[PDB]
Amino acid sequence: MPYTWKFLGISKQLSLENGIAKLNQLLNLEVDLDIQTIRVPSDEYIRYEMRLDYSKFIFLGNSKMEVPMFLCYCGTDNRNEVVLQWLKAEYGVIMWPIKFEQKTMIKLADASIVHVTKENIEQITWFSSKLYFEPRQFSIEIPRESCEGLALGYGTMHPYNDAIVPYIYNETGMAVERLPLTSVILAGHTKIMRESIVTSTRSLRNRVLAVVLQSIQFT
Repeated sequence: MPYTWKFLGISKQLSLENGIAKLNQLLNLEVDLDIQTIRVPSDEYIRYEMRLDYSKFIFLGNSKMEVPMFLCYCGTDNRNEVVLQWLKAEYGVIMWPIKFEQKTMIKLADASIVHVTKENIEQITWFSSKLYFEPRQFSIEIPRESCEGLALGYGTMHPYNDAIVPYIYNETGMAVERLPLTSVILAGHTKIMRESIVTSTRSLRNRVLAVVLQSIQFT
């Protein structure tokens, strides 16, 4: 699974359109910038995407929220740090690494598979689900099919939190909420850890970005 994403909170909402030419002349490249207003049914976000020349930056902003924006990136390129420092210098923002608490990791898991269609209908792309724990180590795995049945047995928009985790407690006596979760793995799709997210394709779901931005809010 090729793409490891890191996350930085940003102290101010940035309009990258305004600063981009400076970044181009600094890197000697013509950076590709894409700007999209997105809606995540439940609010509305501004999403920037930035491709250099496998190095990629994604930004999610919301004017209504106290922490208005964060960015994430993937790739191991030398120039990632150039972009970060450039951001700090050009905009005087304060940027900090984001770490996901356990409850957040479960939400990110839900956000990775759940989505809503045009006619406002819940859909879920199910994958085999592995939870790792480190008290020395062990893991529990639920194949795709039982996930799917367990979920349709329930009402959803939070299948891991409303179906899978309770089914685990109710059928095995293991309380996921009481154990030291280290990662959630959705086979062929995504790996959610405390300090990063790994993906199989070169992007993160919009709902996942939304959940990140909401998790870094101060109270």
